[PDB]
This record gives sequence, C-alpha cells and structure tokens, in this order.
Amino acid sequence: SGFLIPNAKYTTTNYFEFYLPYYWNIAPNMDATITPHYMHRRGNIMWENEFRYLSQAGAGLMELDYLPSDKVYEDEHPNDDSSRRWLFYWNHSGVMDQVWRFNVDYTKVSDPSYFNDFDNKYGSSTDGYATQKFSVGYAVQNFNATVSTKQFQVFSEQNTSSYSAEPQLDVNYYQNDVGPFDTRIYGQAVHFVNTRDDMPEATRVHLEPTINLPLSNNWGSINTEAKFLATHYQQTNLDWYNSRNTTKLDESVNRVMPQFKVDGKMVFERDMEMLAPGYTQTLEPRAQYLYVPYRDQSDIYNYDSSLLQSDYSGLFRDRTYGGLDRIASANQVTTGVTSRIYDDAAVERFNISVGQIYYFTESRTGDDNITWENDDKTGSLVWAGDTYWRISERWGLRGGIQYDTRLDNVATSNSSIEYRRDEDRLVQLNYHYASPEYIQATLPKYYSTAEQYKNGISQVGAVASRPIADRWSIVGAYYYDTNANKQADSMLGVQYSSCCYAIRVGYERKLNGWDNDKQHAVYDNAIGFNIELRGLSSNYGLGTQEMLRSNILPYQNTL
Amino acid sequence: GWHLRDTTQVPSTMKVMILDSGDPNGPLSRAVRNQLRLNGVELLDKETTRKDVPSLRLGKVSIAKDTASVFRNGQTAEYQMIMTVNATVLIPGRDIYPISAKVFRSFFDNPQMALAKDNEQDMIVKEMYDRAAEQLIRKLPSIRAADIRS
Amino acid sequence: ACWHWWLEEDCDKKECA
Ligand SMILES: CCCCCCCCCCCCO[C@@H]1O[C@H](CO)[C@@H](O[C@H]2O[C@H](CO)[C@@H](O)[C@H](O)[C@H]2O)[C@H](O)[C@H]1O
Ligand SMILES: CCCCCCCCCCCCO[C@@H]1O[C@H](CO)[C@@H](O[C@H]2O[C@H](CO)[C@@H](O)[C@H](O)[C@H]2O)[C@H](O)[C@H]1O
Ligand SMILES: CCCCCCCCCCCCO[C@@H]1O[C@H](CO)[C@@H](O[C@H]2O[C@H](CO)[C@@H](O)[C@H](O)[C@H]2O)[C@H](O)[C@H]1O
Ligand SMILES: *CC(=O)N1CN(C(=O)C*)CN(C(=O)C*)C1
Repeated sequence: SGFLIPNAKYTTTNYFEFYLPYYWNIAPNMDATITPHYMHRRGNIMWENEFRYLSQAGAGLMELDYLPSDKVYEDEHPNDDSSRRWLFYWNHSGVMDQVWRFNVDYTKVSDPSYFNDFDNKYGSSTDGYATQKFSVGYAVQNFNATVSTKQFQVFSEQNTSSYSAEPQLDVNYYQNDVGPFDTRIYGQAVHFVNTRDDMPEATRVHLEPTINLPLSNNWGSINTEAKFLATHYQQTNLDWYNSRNTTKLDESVNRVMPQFKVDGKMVFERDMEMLAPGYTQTLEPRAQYLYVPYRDQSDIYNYDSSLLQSDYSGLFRDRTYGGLDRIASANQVTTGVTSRIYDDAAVERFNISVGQIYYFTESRTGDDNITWENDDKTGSLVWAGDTYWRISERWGLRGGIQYDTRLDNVATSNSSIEYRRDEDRLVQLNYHYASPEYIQATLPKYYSTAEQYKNGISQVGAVASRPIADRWSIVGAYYYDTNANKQADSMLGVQYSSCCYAIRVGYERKLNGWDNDKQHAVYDNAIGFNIELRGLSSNYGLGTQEMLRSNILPYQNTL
Repeated sequence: GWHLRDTTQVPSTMKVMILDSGDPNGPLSRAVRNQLRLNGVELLDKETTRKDVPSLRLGKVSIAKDTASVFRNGQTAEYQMIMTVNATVLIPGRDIYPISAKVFRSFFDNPQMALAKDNEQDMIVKEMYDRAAEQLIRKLPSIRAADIRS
Repeated sequence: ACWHWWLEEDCDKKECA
C-alpha cells in the first residue's frame, strides 16, 4: 500500500488536471484507492474513492466522487445554493451457493450534466440516463423467482418524468415431461410509480401459462405452442390525465387473451464441388404462423412497453412490443431462409439469411401513436437479412439490412469488415445507417423536430492498431458522420512498454454536447499520459485493447 | 442435387453426454440443456458412475453493452450488445477441444421510455443465451472431424 | 361490458357500451 505514479491530462473542459493515486489493502479481497483530482478551470480537488471487494455474496466495486465547490457551476448556475458535484457508483454481481443471485447496478449523479464535464470511467457522455437496479433471485433447475427494483434518472431536460418498478417480482416454473407436452408458467407482480406526483401509478399482476408440443426428425422440426395471458391492472392517480386527454384510463382493467403459434424448421444439404471438394451447403427454410387476438389497450397507460427492433432472428418473435402493456394483435406468417457453407472440417465459413413477415390482418393494439408514411396495413411489410462471411483466418465481414414497407425506405443497416492478425495488429471498417423515417416512427416528436436528431444515422468508422519493434504500439480511430459531413470521434494512442514500466499517451476529440443558442455541436479535446509499473506479474501486453476501449465509440472484435 | 439431412446435428458418439458448468441454474445452462433436449440428447448428472462419456464444460460469459452510434449532440443512438461464451468438450480418451460462441445484437436507446427500453434489453438477453446455445450445437461435429483427423 | 377472453376479436367502442 502506497503512492502510485501521479498522472496528468489536458482537456478543454477542465484545462490542465492531474491525478494523485493512493492505494490501500484493507485485508486481502478488499482494496481501495483514494485519488485527489486537481482541476484548474473548476479550481478545486475532486476526491475519487474506489473500493473493490470480493465476498461470498460475490464481487463488487464502489465509487464515490466528491467535488466540494465549482467555479464553472457557480457561473452558469448562479442561483443554486451550492456548486457541489458528486458521483456514487456500485456494481455488485454474484452467485452464492449456486442458487442465490445478487446483482446491483447503481449510478447516481448530482446534476444531469456530470458526464459531459468529468472523466468517463463507469459512465459516459453518450449515456442519456443513469440506472439504479437491485435484484435478488433464487434459482434452481426448474424454478426461479427474482425480486428487483429499477429506478432511472434522466439527463435530458425535455421531460424528466420516468417510471420505476418498486418492486417487481418475476416467477418462472418449468416442467418438461407432462406426457409429450412441455409446460411452463410465468408470473409477474409489478408496481409502477413515477417521479412526478400528477402522473398515474399502477399495479400489474400477470399470469402466463404455456404448453407446447415439439416434434423433430433428422431433417426437420415442428413446434406447436398454446399460451394464455391473464393481466390485471389497478390504476390510481388518474385525475390529471383524464382532465386533458380525450381517451380515458380505467382504474381496474382485466385482459385475458390467447396466443397460438406454429413453428416449422426445414433442413436440406448439398455437397458443393465447384468451389472446393468436401464443402457442404445447407439450405434451411423456416416458417411460422402466429395468431394473437385483438384487445383494446387504450385504457392502459404505456408504462414499460417499447417497440422492438426486427432483425432476422427478431422476425420470428411472438411479441411486437417488449414489456407487457402493449401487446399487438397478430395474424401473420413469417418465412425465412438461411444458407450455410461449411468447409471440409465441418467448420462454418459462410451464412446468409433473408426473411419476411406477411400480415393477414392489421397488427393493432387499440391506440396508434406511431406515424407512418403510407397506409400499408396488410401484406409483406417487414423484410430482414443478415450475413457473415469468414474469408480466411484473418479476415471477416458482417452485414445486416432491415427494410420496412411502411417506411418506404430501408429502416436500418449495418456492415463491418475486419482484418486481424493477432491481439495487436488490426484494421476494421464499419458502417451504420438509420433512416430518418424510422427516427420519425420509433422515437418521439421532438426527435423528428429538432435538428440534432432528425437526420438519422449514417456513420463510417475506421479503427487501426499497429506495433513497431515489439515495444511501441500505435492506435488510431476515426468515426465520421456523412449526413452533416462532420466528424463524431477521433482517438490516437502511443504506448511504449518496457520490462518494468509503460508510458501511454492518449488523444481524443469527441462530440460531447449541443449549443442551444448558436445551434451547432460541441466538441472537446483531451491529451494525456499514463505511467504504469510492470514486472510484478506476467503482464507483457502492449496495451492495445485498453487503448481501443478508451473512446466513446469502442472497438468490438468481429473476427 | 439437394437432399434431406439423413445425419444428425449432434454426433452419434455424443448422444449421451454430461453437461458441466460453474453455474448450473443459470440462463446459459438452461439454454444449453434445452437445446440438447430438442436434439434427443440424453444428459447425465455430474459425477456419474458411467465412464467413457463425453463432457461439456461451460466456461464464463462476457456480456457487453456499448455505444455503436451517436447523434449530432453525442448522446447514444445505437446500443451494441455482445455475448461471448467459452466451452470445452472433453472426449475422455482423446482430448479437450475448446469452442466459443459470440452473439451480436443491436437496439436503439430512448430515455423517455427508458424503463420500457430496459425491459427490451432483458428480452434481448433472454434471446442471446438461446442463440449462443445454438452455436455450441453448430460446433459439435467439427470436433467429431477433429476426432478423426487426430 | 361486452368482454372477450377467447379468440373473438374486440370491436370498436362507439356502437357498444
Ligand atoms: C393474473 C391474473 C389475472 C386475473 C384477472 C383477470 C380475471 C378474469 C376477469 C374476471 C374478473 C371478474 O370480474 C368480473 O368480470 C369482468 C371481467 O373483468 C368485469 O368487467 C370489467 O370489464 C372491464 C375490464 O376489462 C372494465 O370495464 C371494468 O373493470 C369491469 O367492468 C366485471 O365487472 C366483473 O363482474
Ligand atoms: C441480404 C442480406 C445481407 C445484406 C447485408 C447488408 C448489407 C448492408 C450494406 C451496408 C449498408 C450500405 O448502406 C446502404 O446504402 C445507402 C447509404 O449508403 C442507404 O440508402 C439510403 O440513403 C441514401 C443516401 O443517404 C439514399 O439513396 C436514400 O435515401 C436511401 O436509399 C441504404 O439504406 C443502406 O442500406
Ligand atoms: C484509420 C485510423 C485513423 C487514425 C487517424 C485519425 C485520428 C487523427 C486525428 C484526427 C483529429 C484531428 O482533427 C482536427 O482536430 C483539430 C483539433 O485541433 C480540430 O480543430 C479544432 O480546433 C479548435 C479546438 O481546439 C476549435 O475551436 C475548432 O473549431 C476546430 O477546428 C480540426 O477541426 C480537426 O480537423
Ligand atoms: C359485445 C360484442 O362483442 N359485440 C360484437 N359486435 C362488434 O361490433 C364487435 C357487435 N356488437 C355491438 O355492436 C354492441 C356486440
């Protein structure tokens, strides 16, 4: 236990700042780090305390940041009583005695502009809200029961009201040998309460009994699943919503509704010889009929249901929305097909997948607040396609396209190509696109109104990392938005690694915020150095992946 | 020249097998147990009296959720969810063969219905384990090819 | 009034109470 090497950086938000670590072993499995952070523009010292523990309940990390005073928060907020800043973070995860599960994910800030001002270690400036979760569960092989508490704090100053589950109880029971049928049951009891006092609160009790018959062969499979959904709502604090909306929520809502689903998966093979001998191509059709009756949910507030994104494996879901408030009607068939190419060692080299949903009736739920650019209701409306090609042991490419006929445009698309020799040598190109029609559909009205959200997503990203002489590592990343012809992110990093020490110099220019006065984006720079000690262990890495995680758009490996 | 799959997805020497993990009541072990139940595979209890039976040891789970695109103000637009699953197959005369499974999923962030979005994220977690289990099934008989070439 | 639990579809509220 002692002082580490103090280390400095220069940002445009804090000007020149430095860290002075001190490390402490309380007892082995418990350590702590107390770090003064002197920042010059804010003109004070933030005290950053980390405390990591390992116990029988699991492994956890606690973080406490305290800035006693702020000149800048006194400048752009003169009317507040104090300019103090604080962060509290708690991440706990563990399984005790193989049946008890404890998970804590807690993050509370003093002010909604915290992560735009300070360092991004356990949060990010990209984050729009902070999470506060507790969950305790008991899980054995045929039964699980989890109680949880989910509270969120929203950073955006348009509407800070967000609902919370205080508490939520989930019960699952399974029994897979009732004749030829497999049965399961899922129950949920959840109390929804909002931060504002004029917004209506609820208590949901849900039961879901389910039977299914699976049959399988060497070449195909079929699965028939029958399901009930019983839901009781008790809704209170209903006066303010009913005083200003045309439709009326009721205080006691019963919703009992079936679900019938037939799934069928079909497999063909072929020995393909025109590419190479021994290669095998499998063609896999898949079909699905789903029928869900229509019940009117206009008398139910939307607390925890959001519209689900429909990829190729997301085509075959039995739920249009997540959660349990909005369950859309279904009279649909989903048809998809997947071609796979295996090599002579039965290792999968290529796959391509393309599918569609045909709707016989309109998927309606009682209220239709999502807008569409045309009135297409039935027919082939949603198309999806995925691809993955492993070109060699070093190359790989992924692709995904999602088209909606109701948007009259491709909804989302992504692609990536990656060359990778080892841990240290890599090039990756990636592309992301989301249409502004789908932004107008699945996101609320000020996103389609305000200029920083209404253009959709079209970014090209280039990541590279290269060593020199097995002691220098150079890392670069460039993410660029092609709609505005403006950059989103830049990152550079040069690290010299020796036998007992390592020096890392990092640079990042990032999108951080938006200026509401002059209507343009806000960029911040950061140049910094880190010195760490080697030789105490077998860590002879060049630090490439620790530099690849250091920006607001991280590296992930796509082979 | 297409033809029906006359063979099996799981090899015939892995028709009876032992499922081992460091968390047997987890969602991964439940997904792998379900996916071996759909292929007719008989599963034995851990530390059974039956020897020369091949084994599946499930390793650790890496779930990551990171920012994949930003808006013009730098707030997140796309959340990329990553699942990495490691496992080893013990053929108890021959060899230990390691396999992996990595699952890519993707969803928008919406703060204003954020609790809704997080239930969405839980549903995505409930899918990914299942998909990861399928990829482990799709890496069963290459080991059988590696059971011949060795 | 006019409640459904089985596979019959719900209908619109301006003709039924
Ligand atoms: C998870 C378990 C869910 C259990 C809840 C569902 C159980 C099935 C409903 C039977 C409830 C007994 O309730 C009896 O039947 C119906 C159906 O709700 C009620 O009728 C109700 O209709 C609707 C609710 O959808 C509302 O207008 C109102 O709350 C009430 O009129 C009757 O007023 C009552 O006599
Ligand atoms: C078959 C399944 C496998 C397919 C794999 C997926 C491949 C995806 C390719 C990567 C995406 C390329 O990007 C694709 O082209 C352009 C932008 O370049 C977008 O196209 C859109 O924007 C451009 C200009 O912004 C205009 O022509 C128009 O408004 C619209 O077509 C597509 O909607 C997108 O899908
Ligand atoms: C394949 C991987 C590629 C790796 C290489 C990519 C990373 C290389 C670094 C790119 C960043 C340099 O990009 C350049 O940054 C400077 C930083 O002063 C910006 O310059 C900026 O200066 C100041 C900020 O101090 C602002 O007032 C000004 O409006 C802005 O122009 C430039 O507008 C941008 O063109
Ligand atoms: C109570 C009920 O279900 N119905 C069926 N009808 C529909 O229009 C759906 C006819 N009807 C009324 O118009 C009141 C009664």
